[PDB]
Amino acid sequence: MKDFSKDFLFGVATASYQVEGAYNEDGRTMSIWDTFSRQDGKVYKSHNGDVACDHYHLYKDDVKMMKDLGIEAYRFSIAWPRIFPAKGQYNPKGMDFYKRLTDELLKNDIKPFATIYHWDLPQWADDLGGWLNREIVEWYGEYAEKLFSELGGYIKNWITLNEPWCSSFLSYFIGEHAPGHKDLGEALLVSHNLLLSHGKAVEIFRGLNLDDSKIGITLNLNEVFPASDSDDDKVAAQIADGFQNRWFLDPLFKGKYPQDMVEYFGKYAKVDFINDEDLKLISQKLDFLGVNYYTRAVVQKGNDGLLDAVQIDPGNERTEMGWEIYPESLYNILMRLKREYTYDMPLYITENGAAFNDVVEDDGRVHDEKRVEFLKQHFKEAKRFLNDGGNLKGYFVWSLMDNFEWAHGYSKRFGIVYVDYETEKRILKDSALWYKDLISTRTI
Ligand code: NA
Ligand code: NA
Ligand code: NA
Repeated sequence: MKDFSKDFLFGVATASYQVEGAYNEDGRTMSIWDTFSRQDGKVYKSHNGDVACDHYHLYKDDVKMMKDLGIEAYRFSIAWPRIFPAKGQYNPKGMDFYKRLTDELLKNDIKPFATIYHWDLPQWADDLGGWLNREIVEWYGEYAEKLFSELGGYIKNWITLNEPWCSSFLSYFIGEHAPGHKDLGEALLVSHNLLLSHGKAVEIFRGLNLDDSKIGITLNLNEVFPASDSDDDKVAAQIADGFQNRWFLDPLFKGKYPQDMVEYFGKYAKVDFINDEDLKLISQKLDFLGVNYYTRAVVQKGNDGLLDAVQIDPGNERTEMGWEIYPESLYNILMRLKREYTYDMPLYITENGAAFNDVVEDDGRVHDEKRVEFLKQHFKEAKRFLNDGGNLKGYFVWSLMDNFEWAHGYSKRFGIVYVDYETEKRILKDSALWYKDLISTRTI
């Protein structure tokens, strides 16, 4: 038979600011990431996404490249600053790009999966307070409603937000991502307004009753292991798990923030944004959950400070991000969702992949055998989850191509296709050739 059914979706994923370029063309105005990458010290070597992979101009070649690999589904994001470059000011020229992109996908038998928000908030919205201003729920709803109405005939699979943990905690508490604040109370409120905005889009979507169309959200999830069996490390792992995973899983799928984290965060910041009406909107039923999985964490108790767990190096192989290669946690997280949160609801892996030190050798090839083995190990866990009764509907490799990796700039390469940025040439890596064979044979 087939390890992966004919209906299982083998996909690849990108995001608008990471690949498109054309940052000032056809009416697009700045996003928070255009602004952030221009602030000294925020992004590696002051890299930015002015040009990136030039996918805005090269999309037809890129779709042909996906067709020739046999890609069945393509996850991309839609740039809010192209669609509403000013508050309340719709830009048809921006919408026209996503129509010609998705028309090209459909004509090449590739199913579009569209992420509505993948971090490129319009600068005009941030200047009005951004995700800290509860009015953003209405601005985001207007934006999502316009996408559903204009693109509903092109796109049948919608993702409201990508990785709200990054847009809240990494952007407003840790400060690594745009807009780069460092205040726990802000990050908590932002996390709530993100989830409420997701809820507004789901409410709008259900009211439109679009035929054969599905909506979900994408979360980056990990698995947290205590470094030892001590009570100290058990509490440390519980906090780390609540910080990364349960803070978003619980309001979405239980209609309640995790009470141990509410009490823990409440010692350090306000948690008064919580109320019944908002949690009802936040927890509306979804059609699927998208899982972004990369690695686990092994943690031991720190200094009893705020979120200060010591990161333990268990001595195993890692990527160029420093992330442990630990494929069993993909299976463990999918099973955890099946047993604790999503039950029989469809799951997609909406990102999994790895950054390695890729070089084009004298033969013109990129022999990225570490990425081949990485993807092989993780697709084997996906197969094991399926064979154990898990409802996995597809798997999107991060990424189709090397691109702008946020605060790391272009210094981390995640593609199965190599991009020579000087010429914008695409070179299939050995991982792409391996993936092409997996899709064709459906055997691993
Ligand atoms: Na860009
Ligand atoms: Na810059
Ligand atoms: Na749901």
